[PDB]
This record gives sequence, C-alpha cells and structure tokens, in this order.
Amino acid sequence: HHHHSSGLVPRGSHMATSQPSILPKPVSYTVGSGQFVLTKNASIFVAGNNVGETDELFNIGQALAKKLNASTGYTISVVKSNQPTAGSIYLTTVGGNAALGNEGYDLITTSNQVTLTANKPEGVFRGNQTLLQLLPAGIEKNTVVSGVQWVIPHSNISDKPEYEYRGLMLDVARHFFTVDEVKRQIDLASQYKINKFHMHLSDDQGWRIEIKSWPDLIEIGSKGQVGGGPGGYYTQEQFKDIVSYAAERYIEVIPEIDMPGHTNAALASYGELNPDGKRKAMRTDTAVGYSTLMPRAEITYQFVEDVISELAAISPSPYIHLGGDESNATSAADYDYFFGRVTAIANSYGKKVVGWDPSDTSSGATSDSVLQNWTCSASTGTAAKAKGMKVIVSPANAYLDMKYYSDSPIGLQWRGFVNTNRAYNWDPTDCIKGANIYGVESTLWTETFVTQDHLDYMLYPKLLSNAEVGWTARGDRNWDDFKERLIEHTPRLQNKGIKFFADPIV
Ligand SMILES: CC(=O)N[C@@H]1[C@@H](O)[C@@H](O)[C@@H](CO)O[C@H]1O
Repeated sequence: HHHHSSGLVPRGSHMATSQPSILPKPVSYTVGSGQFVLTKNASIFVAGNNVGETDELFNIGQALAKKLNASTGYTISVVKSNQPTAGSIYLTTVGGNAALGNEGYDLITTSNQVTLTANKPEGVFRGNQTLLQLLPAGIEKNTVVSGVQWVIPHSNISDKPEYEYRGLMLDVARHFFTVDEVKRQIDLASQYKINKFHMHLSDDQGWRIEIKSWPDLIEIGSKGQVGGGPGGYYTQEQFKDIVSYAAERYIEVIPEIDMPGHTNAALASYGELNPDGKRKAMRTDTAVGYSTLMPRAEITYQFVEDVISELAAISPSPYIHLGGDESNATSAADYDYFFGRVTAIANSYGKKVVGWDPSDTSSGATSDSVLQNWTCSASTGTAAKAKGMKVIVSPANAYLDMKYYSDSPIGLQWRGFVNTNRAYNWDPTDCIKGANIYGVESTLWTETFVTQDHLDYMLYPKLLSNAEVGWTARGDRNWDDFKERLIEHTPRLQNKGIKFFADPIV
C-alpha cells in the first residue's frame, strides 16, 4: 500500500439534497431517506425526568430558539411537554443512554421531528451544537437569511467526548480584551464543544482582576499592556458576568493568577512585594522569566491569600490556576516551597490547584492538584504521574499563538509554526505516557494579538483542529477527512462573522 502526507493546495486555499457540517466528528452519523423541514410554526419541546430538570432544559431550549430565530427570522418558542407536535424539535433526558456519559447524546431526525436524547442537560447542550451543524449553512448567520429552505436530512447520530477536559485559554494580560470580546470567544468555542475556558488574568505587563483588599493592582497594575496601550481590567461583577455567560454554555471558567513568576504587574503596584520596598517600573516588552514574588517573606503569602480569598468568592469552579511557569528568578528550593505554600492556601479556600509544569514537582502538591503540561518532554509530569495527578496537555500543536507559517503577519514561533494540519495531527498520548490525561487545552497567548480580528485569525481554523483532538477518538481521526470537512464548513465560519485565516494547507 501507498501513503503520503499533505502539501499546500495547488492554486491556493479552498477556504479562500443537503450538506451538514459536523465538527468535531461524532461517534456515528448515518443518513436515511427524507428530510425534516424547519418552518415558522416550529416549537421546541423539552422534557426531563423531573420538574427541576425540565426547567433546566427549558433554558437550553430558549438558547437554541434564540440562535434559530436570528437566522430564520422565525419566533420559535419553547414548551414544557413530552408530547411534541409534527415539525417540532424535542429535547429530552428521559431514557438517556448511560454509556454516553454526561456530555453524550443521541440525535435522531425524522421527517416529522428532531429528537435529541441525552443523560443530562449538559449533553442536550452539546447535542444542540451538532443540531445547528445539520441545518444548512446560513443558520449560523446573526441576521435573517432568505431563500434557504431550512432542512435537515433524515439522520441518526450518537456521540460522546473522548476527553473530559477540552479547553481554551485566553491571555488577557499581554493585551486586554473587553467583556464583550471574551464572551464572543467563549460563545464561538462552545459551538465546537469546547467545555473549559482558562483566563490568564495576570502577567508581567498587566493585572486584569479587581482585588478589593489591594486596589492598586488595578489603579496601577491594569493601566498598561504589551506595546503601551491603555490596558484595562474586569471588575468582580464583570468577572461574575463572564462566569455566568460561560455557565449557560456548560463551560467551566478557571481563573489563573500566575505565581511566583510572571508577576511584574503586581510588583509594579505594591513596593512592599519587592525586597527593596520600591515599586517596579511597568513593563510593556515581551520578555519572560525575570520576575518573582519574594518566596520567603510573609507579606507574599498574605498577598496571595487575599487574592485567592477574593477570587474564590467569585469563581465557582473547584479549580484555581496558580501558574508556576518560567520562574527563572526563583531558586528550585524556593519554588518548591512557594508552590506548596500557595497550594495549601488555595486548598483552605476550597479550591484545587492547576499549575504549569514544573509545578507538579512541588512537595506541597496533592493528588487533587492538576498539571498543565506545556513542555511535553520525556521527563515532564514524572512527579504528577507518581502522585496520581490529572494532566492537561498543551503541546506545540495546541499553542495557537504560533504563526501558521514563516510569513504569518502575527504570532510567535518559539515552538515552530503551527498550521491547521499540525493543530490536527497529534494525540494527547503523544505528549505524555503513563498518565491520567484529563484532556487538552488550546492556549492563545497574546504578545502579538491586539484586536478581535487577530484572535479570530489565529483561533480559526486552528482551534477546530484542537477541538476535534479533544472530542473525537483517535481511531476516527484522519487529516484527509477533516481537511475536506473543513472546506465544507468554511461558509459557516464566514456566516458567524469569524475573520479566520484561509489556510493554504486546507
Ligand atoms: C506556560 C507558557 O506558555 N508560558 C509563556 C507564556 O507566558 C507566553 O510567553 C507563551 C508564548 O507562546 O509561551 C511562554 O513563554
């Protein structure tokens, strides 16, 4: 047998009775004869195992109706009833197939009815992302589309994720993005079954979360960014609003306050956090590794506790991310000590700790701690594995801030180039052997990204590749297949208003 790898498409990128475009690829998908037609008289019916579950499904139904109404121009409403009428969409958790887990679902479309059967409301929400992809391109428009018959082929889908953790990180410290901009990225990612959003809220160039007991973190530490723009910050109310928005999409928000390194913005806000008692100058360059909290000063741990206390109060995720990357101004002994102490503080506030490697090596880590493995070397996470810690993988292939190509107008290249193909052609088991792999996280660092258009360009289509790696089983993943599916999907990216890169490899 003969095999080959993909080159660039001759003559440029392709991204430059019915055809559904399901991404990530579902466990199974078959189509039969006939079609369902969505008309102006359609209702969404919802039915759970009890009234409280029905009420939760009702909210999900209303979210679905909102999306359908925006493009069809209909006014589809939601009904609490297990007696759907011909032409209805029916969302139910009664009789879910338990083997599909919390996020799985069956989605069966007949001529008369669309029925989505799940174990839990979360699974109905994920299934709804598939439903939107079975309708014609045009359905994902934010304004009314005319001349398109709203049909769904008679079809049968069963589905469930391979990995529990499928995440996106946005760096809002290097360049600030508004609550609206962040909500938009959360919303877009949710449509591809991303279920975790990690916010990198502080770094050397900015501090982005209001801490009432240390007001100058905002008054001074939020006032810049990379390149000397004005920066910005989230009030605690705005952070809660982001969390609530994500919650409606069954997305967990994990806030990160990076320590002991990547801390210049804090050090520039409060002089007492520095050995000489003087505030650092703010930094607007892109250097890393130079900053450190004082590992042996009690003021450091009072500061960390106040931050953790306020953040824990407003962040319902059982996890807090305490960073731990590139502490090059911190000795190994001090790092080990520091990270163990802050893990004890977090645990006292009822939060488990996520940290970048090498944080798993801290003797104060517990088996409830989580390692975010970005280095992905042979020895990374040796400690985590020995300790029974869950591992989230973020290899070069998930570093979505990497240039697509040598000539990309934005992005970094310290992990080489990451085009859509590279973002696809890997498996979490490649990154670490012998570990409890919790899942994948796509990291969008923002040293070189200033506008929403820059975010869009780097995340799309790259994130789509990463999202399939998290959801779809390795045995069902194939670049030649995904590539062709991605071409088919392109008009939907257009319709959503995403300023994607038309990758020449697609
Ligand atoms: C864990 C991690 O990625 N740390 C830093 C991050 O702050 C950013 O600079 C990024 C750019 O790709 O790479 C690393 O230098």
